[PDB]
Amino acid sequence: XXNXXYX
Amino acid sequence: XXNXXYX
Amino acid sequence: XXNXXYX
Amino acid sequence: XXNXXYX
Ligand SMILES: *[C@@H]1O[C@H](CO)[C@@H](O)[C@H](O)[C@H]1O[C@@H]1O[C@@H](C)[C@H](O)[C@@H](O)[C@H]1O
Ligand SMILES: *[C@@H]1O[C@H](CO)[C@@H](O)[C@H](O)[C@H]1O[C@@H]1O[C@@H](C)[C@H](O)[C@@H](O)[C@H]1O
Ligand SMILES: *[C@@H]1O[C@H](CO)[C@@H](O)[C@H](O)[C@H]1O[C@@H]1O[C@@H](C)[C@H](O)[C@@H](O)[C@H]1O
Ligand SMILES: *[C@@H]1O[C@H](CO)[C@@H](O)[C@H](O)[C@H]1O[C@@H]1O[C@@H](C)[C@H](O)[C@@H](O)[C@H]1O
Ligand SMILES: *[C@H]1C[C@](C)(N)[C@@H](O)[C@H](C)O1
Ligand SMILES: *[C@H]1C[C@](C)(N)[C@@H](O)[C@H](C)O1
Ligand SMILES: *[C@H]1C[C@](C)(N)[C@@H](O)[C@H](C)O1
Ligand SMILES: *[C@H]1C[C@](C)(N)[C@@H](O)[C@H](C)O1
Ligand SMILES: [Cl-]
Ligand SMILES: [Cl-]
Ligand SMILES: [Cl-]
Ligand SMILES: [Cl-]
Repeated sequence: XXNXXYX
Repeated sequence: XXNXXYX
Repeated sequence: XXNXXYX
Repeated sequence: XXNXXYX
């Protein structure tokens, strides 16, 4: 919720 | 991106 | 109780 | 989300 990714 | 929060 | 998650 | 509180 505010960071990015992608996982 | 797939976890939650809130920050 | 006021934060989020998910655990 | 699974803990309690109260905050
Ligand atoms: C996750 O939180 C953001 C930021 O507030 C919100 O815009 C999204 O709609 C929210 O996603 C929902 O809630 C999560 C907990 C559910 O897993 C997701 O499927 C979506 O309903
Ligand atoms: C972030 O990534 C998700 C895919 O997991 C995608 O659904 C969103 O549209 C994407 O957010 C955009 O790109 C990020 C980099 C920007 O900060 C956000 O404002 C939105 O434009
Ligand atoms: C969690 O909170 C976000 C941001 O406020 C909201 O967009 C989501 O819908 C909310 O998730 C719901 O409520 C929580 C309590 C549940 O664990 C989740 O699965 C979803 O129903
Ligand atoms: C909080 O959790 C305890 C232990 O399970 C339960 O006995 C209480 O009913 C529960 O409180 C409710 O749910 C929480 C989320 C609300 O903040 C509280 O006001 C009460 O409705
Ligand atoms: C973001 C980019 C990635 C790491 N290559 C991909 O595997 C993931 C699903 O999305
Ligand atoms: C999620 C709930 C929170 C941690 N209490 C709030 O400060 C944040 C902006 O959103
Ligand atoms: C919230 C999202 C998560 C961390 N990917 C999931 O494992 C948990 C049960 O809910
Ligand atoms: C839960 C109980 C508490 C710590 N006394 C209160 O201050 C909070 C608002 O709710
Ligand atoms: Cl994120
Ligand atoms: Cl996330
Ligand atoms: Cl919480
Ligand atoms: Cl909780």
